[PDB]
Amino acid sequence: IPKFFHFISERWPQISQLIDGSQIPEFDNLYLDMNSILHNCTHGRLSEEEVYSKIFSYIDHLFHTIKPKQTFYMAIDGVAPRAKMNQQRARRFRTAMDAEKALQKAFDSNAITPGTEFMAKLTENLKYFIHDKITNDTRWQNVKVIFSGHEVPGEGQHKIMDYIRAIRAQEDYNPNTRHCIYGLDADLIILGLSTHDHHFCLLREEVTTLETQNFFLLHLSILREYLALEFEEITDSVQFEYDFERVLDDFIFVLFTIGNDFLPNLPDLHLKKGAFPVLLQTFKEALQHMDGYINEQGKINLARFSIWLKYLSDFEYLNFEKKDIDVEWFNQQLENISLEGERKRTRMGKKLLMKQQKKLIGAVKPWLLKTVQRKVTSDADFEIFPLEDKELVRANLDFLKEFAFDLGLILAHSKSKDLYYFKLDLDSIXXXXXXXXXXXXXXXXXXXYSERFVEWKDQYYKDKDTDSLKEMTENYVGGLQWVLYYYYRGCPSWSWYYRYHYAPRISDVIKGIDQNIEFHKGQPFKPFQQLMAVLPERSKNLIPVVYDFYPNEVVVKISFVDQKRLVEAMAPYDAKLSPDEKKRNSFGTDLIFIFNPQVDTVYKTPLAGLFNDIEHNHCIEREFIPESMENVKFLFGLPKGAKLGASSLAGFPSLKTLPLTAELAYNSSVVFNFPSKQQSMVLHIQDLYSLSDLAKRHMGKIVYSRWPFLRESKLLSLITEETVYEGVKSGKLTKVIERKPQDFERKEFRELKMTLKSNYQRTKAILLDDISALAKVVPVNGLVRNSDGSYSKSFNETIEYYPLQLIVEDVKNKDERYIEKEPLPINKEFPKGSKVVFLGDYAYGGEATVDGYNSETRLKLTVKKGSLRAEPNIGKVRAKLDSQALRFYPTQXXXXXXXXXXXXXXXKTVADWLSEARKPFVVVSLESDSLTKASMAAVESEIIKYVSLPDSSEQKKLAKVPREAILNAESSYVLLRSQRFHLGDRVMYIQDSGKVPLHSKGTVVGYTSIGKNVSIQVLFDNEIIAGNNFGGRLQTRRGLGLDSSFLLNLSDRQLVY
Ligand SMILES: [Mn+2]
Repeated sequence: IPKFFHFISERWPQISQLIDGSQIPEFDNLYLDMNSILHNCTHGRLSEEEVYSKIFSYIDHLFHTIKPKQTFYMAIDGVAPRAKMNQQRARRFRTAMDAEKALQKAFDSNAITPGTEFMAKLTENLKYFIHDKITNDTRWQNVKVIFSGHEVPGEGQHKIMDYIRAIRAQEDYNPNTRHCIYGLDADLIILGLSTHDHHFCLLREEVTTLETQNFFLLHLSILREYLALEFEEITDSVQFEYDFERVLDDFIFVLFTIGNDFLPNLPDLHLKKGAFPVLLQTFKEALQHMDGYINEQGKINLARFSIWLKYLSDFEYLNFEKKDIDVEWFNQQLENISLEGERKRTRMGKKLLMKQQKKLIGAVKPWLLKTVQRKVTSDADFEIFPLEDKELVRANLDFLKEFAFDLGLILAHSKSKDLYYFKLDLDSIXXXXXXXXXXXXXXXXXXXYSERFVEWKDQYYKDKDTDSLKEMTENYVGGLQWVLYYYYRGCPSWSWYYRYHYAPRISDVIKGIDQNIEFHKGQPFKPFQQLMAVLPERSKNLIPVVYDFYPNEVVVKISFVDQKRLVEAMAPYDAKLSPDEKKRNSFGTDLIFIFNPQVDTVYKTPLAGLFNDIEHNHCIEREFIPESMENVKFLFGLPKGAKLGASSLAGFPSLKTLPLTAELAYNSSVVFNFPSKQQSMVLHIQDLYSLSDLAKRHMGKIVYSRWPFLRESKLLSLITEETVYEGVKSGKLTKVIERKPQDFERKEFRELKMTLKSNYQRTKAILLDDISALAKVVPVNGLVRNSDGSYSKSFNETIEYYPLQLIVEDVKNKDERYIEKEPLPINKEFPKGSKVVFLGDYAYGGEATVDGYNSETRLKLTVKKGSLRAEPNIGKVRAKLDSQALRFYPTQXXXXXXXXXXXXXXXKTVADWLSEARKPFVVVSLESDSLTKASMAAVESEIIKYVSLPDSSEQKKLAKVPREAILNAESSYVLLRSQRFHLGDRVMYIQDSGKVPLHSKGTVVGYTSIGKNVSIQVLFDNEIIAGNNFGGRLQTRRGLGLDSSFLLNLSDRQLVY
């Protein structure tokens, strides 16, 4: 939907988290919607090796970003239902056209469709990659890999949704399953929301090389929390039982109604002009003038939906009777609508009051006139008129008492106030037949579109007064219903479709709700028939060359295929296919891939270039995947005992952890590039209330920072305007020192507080109290081994500051990856047969196998020395060349700067001359440099020849080895990160998983620190299926940026002996 991510992002400004090598949450399941990848990898013709090189690299990249623990689910598009074939066929036709039109004059992308010759190979290739991976990447070895390829009918998106819905439907489903779906389509956010699984993210890529691309976790846990805040404002006004999950479901129907992939958009919604606030507002008001929800688990209530429609119709109508439409106009429309809802609900309430008022006189009259029929003499000699709605009595006491006064009555009660009633005011008194007339007079007293419009609408339908409109209309309304069912329950029909290119006017949808809608499940086309129902006589050559409905000229007003006419026109030519085409023109199954050490088979490669066979180390089988449905219902909404808010698993965000107040406002929030011109959910944070015992309680202990995304950190000091509380390790117990601030600390503190409060307002719509203190913290960056074999919390060296009000003391669910652990015995910490990294001079970085133990402190191993030849030399050589070739000086700045300041002065010149000079950009963080492009290539050439000199390996039985000559690279990310790296330094990939085969050497060509996280740029010895040429700088795929935790540095050996 057109501004949907943009609009959602600005309005609810904390929903998404940049992935930047800091810890992200653990996930149970990752689902890949892959079709965007295949496209994106087959443009920028390049070769099959290079093409699949990319795709493997992409799938692999996303798999390592998440590290799913249970299920990894890959999906490609099978044959779609008819509801999509017109657009499938419009898209496809535009590609063939644009190819011929553009490029050709001034690879056939359409091959990526099911049944195609390309796609039969793709499945052969991908399968190979999966097998290679499950054989060699340890991380890929404890998950279910499930491939649902193009052989199987349905959209990836939809196939994924059917899996999630099938597993959540069970009676043993983990209630707090952490879900992640990768994909570019904003719609996934809505499908995600549709599942009602709180612990759910979307892997996405930016929207303003692979290792330097930005990816985000969009967090549905906090989005839901924001949504709850969006709609809570009612709770008290709706005429049914308020339920957020049901509200959310209706908000989803509204979102599908606004846009979805199948029906065409309703005309003039004006999204890219700020109707969005208004459309929502529409829903908000509608929800209050209805008898229950619009959406019964995907079933639509048309009666209900037309109450919402009426608002949408007024919307259409008012905006026709406007000139241009802009934000200014929608902002004032938003106000008017709110004001109307307020007025309307006030009248509604006056009406209710008046009704109660009438029943009341209506019940009093006969008992009053009988009471006043008896003249007084000389209290219990009368009937009392009890009143029963105490709560409503109590809200109406001035009235009741004035009523009582007027009719000559008292409003009485009881000491315990459990009974109210009227009674004659007897203590207040003859032709007093004037009391009976005064009573009677008192009782009497209380008993008191446009036409230019229709035409302008008619001139729309003509362009692209009847009852074939009832037919259009009803097709559209049917559609909405097909869409919702599709998403909440599964494809309801392989054959339903919207038979028109355009949507009706909003104010007309009404004509089409007077229907009873059912569907017939049907069955999907065979591949080749779909192949024909889509594809133009311009990419005819992907269809088995053997075969109107196919223009050369064509909002794409491409004709709709007559299906009946088509299955038949092909069945002549049906029996003439190969055995491979009868293979391609059928359906497959989902496949499942398992790891099994006792499997040892040879897997042939369907690829050239850098790929080979998977040898005596091949370890996967494929199988058909079932699913096991039964007499099982789907589960709609949250599962029983699902943890939400402050009880969410670690890693996932929550607003519920602090105490706060939320309000929609024009906060000019700056989520992207310019300040939003619409309201944000502004968060007003409440201070928690000593400041001395606070310091004493938490100093040097673990407190939670980053609010929104609470991670553990250690509290270092507690700045204040006039006082610093510091932490000093006294050995065992760290204690608190209080002192006045130094001038720069008092400077920093004032400059910091002002900077935080406005950044939180401008960037996140968090309105802070005003900064009391300031917790200074460092975050937990892993675990780390101590001498005694124990493992304990490690911390990032970089100081961060947070207002104290955003500091949380504790959290129910703690990040398991950071539970400190006690020492272990040799045989458990390095079990017999375990594979390990040998430190120590014989083979620094050698593959080691634990054979047994000599002692209970010494162990014996087999160490493979992977090479008997000296490490190559150039990196080092070149590093010193560059540094000698480009000397730096202190102000009292590089020789190339000297030449630029001597060029500018000698020309006296400007200005553009300077902008011209600025073209070759050397723009990067402070500790991070590079080898000269020259050097880079010299390193490449001198490697290419090194890696073809004769060379051999060598093993050695070793014994009496002390535990610290060996390490588990697996669980030493911190140690490894702690290593210097310099340009030229020889390096080895040391990790049992990732994108480089174990033990590969390379040279460091340049480092790049994104603050705290270092990324080493490695020119590898051998080519790497996952690498690149560092954007031309190289001539082969030897290049890769990588995190230091993957690398042993062999030049500057920092862990030897
Ligand atoms: Mn979509």
